[PDB]
Amino acid sequence: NLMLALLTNFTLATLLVIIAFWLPQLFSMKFFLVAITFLLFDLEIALLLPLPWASQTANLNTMLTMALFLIILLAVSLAYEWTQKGLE
Amino acid sequence: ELPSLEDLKVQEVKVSSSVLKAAAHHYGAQCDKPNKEFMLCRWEEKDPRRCLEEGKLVNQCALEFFRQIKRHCAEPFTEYWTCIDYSGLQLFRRCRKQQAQFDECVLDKLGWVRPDLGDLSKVTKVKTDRPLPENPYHSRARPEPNPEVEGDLKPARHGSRLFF
Amino acid sequence: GRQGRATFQFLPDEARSLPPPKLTDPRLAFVGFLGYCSGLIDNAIRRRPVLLAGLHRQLLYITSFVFVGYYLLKRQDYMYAVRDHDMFSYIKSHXXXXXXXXXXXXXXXXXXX
Amino acid sequence: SMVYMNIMMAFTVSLVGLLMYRSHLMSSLLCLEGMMLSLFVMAALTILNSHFTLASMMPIILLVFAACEAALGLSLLVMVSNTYGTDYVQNLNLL
Amino acid sequence: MINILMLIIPILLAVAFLTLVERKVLGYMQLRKGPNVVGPYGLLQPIADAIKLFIKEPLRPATSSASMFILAPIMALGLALTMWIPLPMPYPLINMNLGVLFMLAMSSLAVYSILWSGWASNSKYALIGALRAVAQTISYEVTLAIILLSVLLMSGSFTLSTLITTQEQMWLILPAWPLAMMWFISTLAETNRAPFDLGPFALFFMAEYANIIMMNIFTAILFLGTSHNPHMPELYTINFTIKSLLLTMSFLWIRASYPRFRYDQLMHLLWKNFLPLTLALCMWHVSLPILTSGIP
Amino acid sequence: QKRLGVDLDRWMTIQSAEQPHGIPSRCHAFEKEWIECAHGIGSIRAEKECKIEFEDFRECLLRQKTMKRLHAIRRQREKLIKEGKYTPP
Amino acid sequence: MLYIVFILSVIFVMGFVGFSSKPSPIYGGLGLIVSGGVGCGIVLNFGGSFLGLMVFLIYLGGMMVVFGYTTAMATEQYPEIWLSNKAVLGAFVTGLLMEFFMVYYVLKDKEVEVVFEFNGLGDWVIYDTGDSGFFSEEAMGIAALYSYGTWLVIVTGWSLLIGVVVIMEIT
Amino acid sequence: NPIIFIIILLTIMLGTIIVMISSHWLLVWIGFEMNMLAIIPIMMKNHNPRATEASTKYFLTQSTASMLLMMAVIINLMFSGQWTVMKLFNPMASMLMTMALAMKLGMAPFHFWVPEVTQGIPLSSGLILLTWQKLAPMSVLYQIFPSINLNLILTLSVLSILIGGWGGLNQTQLRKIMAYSSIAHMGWMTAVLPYNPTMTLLNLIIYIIMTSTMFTMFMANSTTTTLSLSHTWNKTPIMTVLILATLLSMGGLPPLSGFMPKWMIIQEMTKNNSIILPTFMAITALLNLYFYMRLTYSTTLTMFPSTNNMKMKWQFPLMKKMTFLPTMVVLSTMMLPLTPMLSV
Amino acid sequence: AERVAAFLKNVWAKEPVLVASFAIAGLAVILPTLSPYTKYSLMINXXXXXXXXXXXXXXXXXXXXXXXXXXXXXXXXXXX
Amino acid sequence: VMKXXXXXXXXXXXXXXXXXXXXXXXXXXXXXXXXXXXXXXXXXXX
Repeated sequence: NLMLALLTNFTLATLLVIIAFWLPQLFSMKFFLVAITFLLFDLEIALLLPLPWASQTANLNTMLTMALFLIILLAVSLAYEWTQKGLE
Repeated sequence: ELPSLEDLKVQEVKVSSSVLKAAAHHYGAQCDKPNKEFMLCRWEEKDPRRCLEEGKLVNQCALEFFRQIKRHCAEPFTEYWTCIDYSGLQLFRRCRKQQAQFDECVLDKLGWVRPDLGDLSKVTKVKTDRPLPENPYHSRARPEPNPEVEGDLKPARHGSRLFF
Repeated sequence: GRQGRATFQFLPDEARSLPPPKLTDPRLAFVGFLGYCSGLIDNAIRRRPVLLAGLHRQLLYITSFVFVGYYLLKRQDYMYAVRDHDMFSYIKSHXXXXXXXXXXXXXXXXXXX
Repeated sequence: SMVYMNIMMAFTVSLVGLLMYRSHLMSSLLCLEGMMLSLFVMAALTILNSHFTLASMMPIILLVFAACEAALGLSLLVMVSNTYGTDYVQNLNLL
Repeated sequence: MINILMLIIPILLAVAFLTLVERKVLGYMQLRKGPNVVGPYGLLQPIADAIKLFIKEPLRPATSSASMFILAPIMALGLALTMWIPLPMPYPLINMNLGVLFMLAMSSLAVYSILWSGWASNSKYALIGALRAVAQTISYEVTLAIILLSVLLMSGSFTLSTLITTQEQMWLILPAWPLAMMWFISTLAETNRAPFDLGPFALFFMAEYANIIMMNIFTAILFLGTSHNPHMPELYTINFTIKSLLLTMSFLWIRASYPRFRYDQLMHLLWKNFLPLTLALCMWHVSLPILTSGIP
Repeated sequence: QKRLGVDLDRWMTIQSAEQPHGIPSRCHAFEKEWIECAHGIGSIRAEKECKIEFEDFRECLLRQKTMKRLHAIRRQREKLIKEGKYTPP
Repeated sequence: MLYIVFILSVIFVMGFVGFSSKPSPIYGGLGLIVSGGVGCGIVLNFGGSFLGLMVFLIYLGGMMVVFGYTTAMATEQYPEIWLSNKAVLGAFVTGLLMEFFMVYYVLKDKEVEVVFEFNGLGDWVIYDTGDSGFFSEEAMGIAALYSYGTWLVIVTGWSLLIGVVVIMEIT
Repeated sequence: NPIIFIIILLTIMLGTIIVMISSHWLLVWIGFEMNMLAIIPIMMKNHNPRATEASTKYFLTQSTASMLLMMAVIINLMFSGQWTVMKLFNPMASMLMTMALAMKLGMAPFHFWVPEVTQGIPLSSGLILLTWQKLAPMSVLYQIFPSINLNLILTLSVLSILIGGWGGLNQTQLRKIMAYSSIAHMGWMTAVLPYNPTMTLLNLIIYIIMTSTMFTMFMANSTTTTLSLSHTWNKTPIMTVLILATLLSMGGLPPLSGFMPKWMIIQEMTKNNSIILPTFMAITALLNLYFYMRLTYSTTLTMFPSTNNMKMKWQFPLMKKMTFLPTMVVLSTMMLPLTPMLSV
Repeated sequence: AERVAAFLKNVWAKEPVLVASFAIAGLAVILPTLSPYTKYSLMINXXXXXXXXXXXXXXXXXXXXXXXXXXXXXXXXXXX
Repeated sequence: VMKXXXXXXXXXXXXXXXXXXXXXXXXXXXXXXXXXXXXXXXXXXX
């Protein structure tokens, strides 16, 4: 079971918190553009996810023209980013 | 619905282990005709209700193949079978040395036949059994569509609107 | 009414190009007047002297409305013919739907004053 | 039938959660993420049960366009916090 | 099921004994000596730090915002230990349908651990300082996703068990030669102190040191392996422990030798220097199994 | 469609179409009836000629008719509690 | 114990109860961690490991992470306790009574609803599939493909070009 | 802005092409959201507090519109399971389809955003991109003309002309009058859809051209009735004659070609034994005319807006379709009454 | 040369990582079309049967035989 | 079913010619431990 593996890790992690607490007795809009670029690149990576997974069966002449095309526009987006990006 | 009877399933089945059958793909070469008859029955008629007598021949021929291995060369076959289960999920790697011990024993018999290419869609011309067109699912022919208007259109009224 | 045995891409069907096109029609002349009218008020919005006597880019304004209007009328002559053709073919095929009544001298009430 | 009685109910609950307000404009965009999340599960169950194989790519595309709105609308929220002090529904000028 | 308990308690000991090796290797790199007064060779200090920090050392609350401050260690320690599950140590604990997808996701979910701790303090100077540290972790996970997707594109599916079979005679260091340099820098993402630095203090870095071992073993599978040998699991494990710890010394090497990059210039390392290089390699790794037949 | 796609292919929309490798649809056989029934405009505006083939196709995706049937068996199985009940397996 | 999907579906709605209620964007942010992570398990139970882990990589590994930034940019520092807030607890208590009261009627299998569809057993017909396929099957063994759907790759690329350019022009 | 403004503008043009040339349900879903990402930068433009408020009010209404539309797409998998845009096959999904498209258009219940969005638009170039945007939800409605219930379309069309006819009476803002004529005309759009789907496409042709002629003549900067007042004497007097041809045409007047929709919408409806609805259409249309009645007095009269400052230099705007389109907008009722066949 | 010799050595001096971004990605596009080796990869990709084989009923047909080893069908033997 | 109205014949489908998987959703209602093990390809995975 996967749930048996997960819960045992989390319950012992919370158990250490019980030991940690009970046992002792006595602004800037420029950083937002980073999060914007990250989220927009994630989806291009998400579209480029099935590369070592779909190439096994599908035609190569049809895929290669489209597979590189996603990485091209992933670099073209960065080419627009180069012209005045920021001081950070 | 009307299913098959209680005494329709063939006796003596699934005696071999899951990987014991996977150990020998010589079953694809010898005893292949009854397997192909059941295969051709399924693509023609999708229901399991009609193609079960062909499957009885499959189960009968399968036992005939394995009993030959039970009689002759039982020692190198079981050694290859203990090798195939000892490995994780590779199923063919780290067992090629004991694969050399196999086939060599079988070469004395006529049972030894290994393809180094595959199947690549084999045709069964000898098959008759039942005719293919017999309406597999269709009940109604579907009502005839709107008749196609043949002939060139001519202007008669020239606009049926309020004016001109 | 709606489209049945007709497809898009290239506005006239070309397969049903049998009917004769509009040649020197009064409908073409009125759009030609509108092409001239569009070449009159362009000198009114953009300040140019005399709508009748000004710059001669009006020849483009006359030709464009005639060119587009000709194919638009060609679409009109096509679609009205097809709508009529499908109407006539529906009566010829079914026959039972369209009923004919002939010869009647029925009595009707007469109004006074 | 069984599962669809909960995930459709979760969609209608989030539909109320969008249009109901307590002055916070951040919570509405957070519920737009939940709306796409509820649409993701409802689409997943329809495609995975009835083995489509081809339609499995469609919620992945839906996931991309989920994040397209929930970033470009989120960027406009920052512009409200640039012009005004703190983001509020009550703080408006349009008539 | 005793195996899960055999992958928490001896794993936490490896995190505990890391503090000695971090003090001893860096020590000998600085001509000073490691711990010696504590035990025979200072081996009794990891347990001594555990008694000191947990039992008598209290917590003076800055604000204690009800749900948070106690929730952030659960996202720290819990998610760091779940990463150990799908690891292809001879026969893994419940082998995943897709290995690396679980590896990349739980590492990207580990970003919350530093996020919720930023919310834990009321002071504005803490959270602005926290978001700056999130910005480093958020950016290098793009490169972490790209390099992984180009390594797997050479050979194997998402399963971690197939990554052993491809390295039967040849390591993946040599075909992915610029990526071997690239992945080593991108692993320094989860506040590794070598590129840049920002409940109680004790258990918070117990998860952070665990992630360092996690990336050290992850490098030792994706780039190392030598063989598998299903007959003897012992010969693989002895060889793996040497390969993994040699990379563990290298993380104690970069931290010892090299200063901070300046936060801005660390963000200039990505997008301007790293991302044009990795995407060009990603373009190159698409063409390779098509140019020459090799799509497993 | 408001504007048709002539001399170009961008469909792959309907179920039981061209498979990714050879993988079948769960309701492949039922649409082999449905598409063949309603390929003309006869049962498109009226939708009465293909009512028999639509009810079985609606049964394939929802399985509501089997759901009511299996519930009736399960309720009668619960009715056999402290009565004449027998379990073969 | 016997149910797998139905127990997780209740926790899924329970997360959305905190969205109908407005317990400040920080506690509402915790909803996407709870309902999102459980939302993976609902997808994972029917099959398709790839599609279930997509929420882990994007919603739980990007979307709410970026939403964590904007909570610090606007309406920050302290979240107000939902117990002290008026009508917020009222929306929470009415939200749970639309779900928990319904579950009692789902007991004994069949239940009456606003829609025509009934609840059913949801134990034997919970999977709704027999054997189907064999190798590289389960519908999502070959899930996403660049082949056949070549048009959809271009248009997704267009919108992701728009996103980078447009947000730069806004800020 | 250089090429990037044209590229963004071209993706709205491309976005509606995906909506027009389509067969898949998720394909049109993309087409709507391709516009959502692309209208917002033109909504902003001049870095305004009004532009930020309008775009946020525009997004939060139209993002919820798309997600309501996606629900109708998913119910189309719950029942039938066919992903071809032809019918909804549901009495439930048809409700969540029409109401979601009503949100994107200016239909009755979801109209509140329309006047306040139009006010926040910086320039006349951005004002076109709402009247042209309404082509996208109308194109889908033409595809799914059957299986959609009369009780929740015709009620939304009747109420929209009622609220549109009373929604511009207490308004003086030139943008606000155009925003409520939008709500008024959308009632005339969806009323045809059951009684033959044809003429709805022609109603677009008349509307889109007639609205584009307004804002291209509003290139001489005017936001209120009092700002468009100082135009008769201080500015050119021939410009007031050509706007008069567009003001009166928007209302139901037979010498002008803005009566050409009101020609066929009543005609097609009266064919199908309905007389009580077209009576209610034409009477409420006079309230739509009444806005332009008081707006014609800004151009026909003196009204005393002299202003001491006088312009000597001649005005040079864009005026791209400001000459070709008003000639067709003024007179086409005598030119092409047979154009019903040519368009649809 | 006006820019071939001029605007190449300047790129090596000023940010030489940008040289790698265009050259390696450039070779990723041009080389797949030039090389006469891509034909072999397509052959085995179609030859690998993921789905079960189907038998066709033959009535006077050529290039088809029994499942046993015989000179019939495709059966790729490209470099063993 | 002996006292009710159901005949347990003809099946739910009105076609009665195609006959699909049928016992994919059924697979016998009796003995829940066998039913849980049968539908556990994704869960546990052993």
